[PDB]
Amino acid sequence: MGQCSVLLFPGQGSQVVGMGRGLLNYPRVRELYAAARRVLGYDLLELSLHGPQETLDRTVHCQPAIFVASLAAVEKLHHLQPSVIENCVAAAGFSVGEFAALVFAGAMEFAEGLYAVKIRAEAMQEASEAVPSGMLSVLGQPQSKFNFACLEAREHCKSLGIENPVCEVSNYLFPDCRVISGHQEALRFLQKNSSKFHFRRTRMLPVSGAFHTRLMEPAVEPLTQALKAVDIKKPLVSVYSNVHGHRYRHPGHIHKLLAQQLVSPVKWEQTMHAIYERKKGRGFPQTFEVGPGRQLGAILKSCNMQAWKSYSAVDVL
Repeated sequence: MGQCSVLLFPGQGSQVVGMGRGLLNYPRVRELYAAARRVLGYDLLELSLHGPQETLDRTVHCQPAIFVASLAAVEKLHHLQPSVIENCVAAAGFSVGEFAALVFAGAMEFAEGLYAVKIRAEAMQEASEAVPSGMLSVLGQPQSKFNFACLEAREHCKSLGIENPVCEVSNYLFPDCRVISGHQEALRFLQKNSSKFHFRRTRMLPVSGAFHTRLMEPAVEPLTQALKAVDIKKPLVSVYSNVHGHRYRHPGHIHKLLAQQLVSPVKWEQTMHAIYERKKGRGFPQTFEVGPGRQLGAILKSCNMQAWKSYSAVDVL
């Protein structure tokens, strides 16, 4: 009998050349990609299916590519397991994934959401060009001194002549695992001094800029203006925001939260903690990752092994 479901929507990082191929045969998918091509001015499907790889990975292209593939993945799931969509009690999206989750939930229309994503993506790209910045994934432990580490890294950057250096947590992924983002020199400093701050392991991410930090401030006004053209409605299923790991409430607040999301850390670990709380004696929901990759499943496993037992991904390849 019916189990409640949670849908998780991936973000930048999850795209891959070939994404979409395993969706095209499902009703309504080709129509989504046609509608995307209208909003975007270029053939998103073609870039998704065939590349070039480095082009698809550019923040300007991977953000809409992932948005459309995720919503297409919803169509596939609805076709194959309609009860999963009917029984959805919560949705959450990682960074750009928030837009697909809000569209899924009926808060925005597809073309509205896609326009906002296009502007978000263009603006983040332009912001990334202003100064060399990046994102470093860090595995720590209870004793990791994340804040002391960021402060030392900013202090280091000042010694190098960088004004108001940025080095701050930009994503909370899972216990003791964070992405730290900011000026490129701060991140280099962190990699070199990793064991000083009791970091277990670090990896530079293949992205153009320090997303989810104040270095994205130039993108806020363009995104804000884009969202002004959108009529955001109350989500019809609970949608948990990256900004605080709580559910969106008054829809009149959503546009402000999406603009704040751009420059604020992605509270994903917090969101996994919130979503997977169950009432007394109640069951575990089934989780579906609706979009490219299984990266959100890997993170879920690190946050909540028991919830992960009922995780599946919709294959987009």
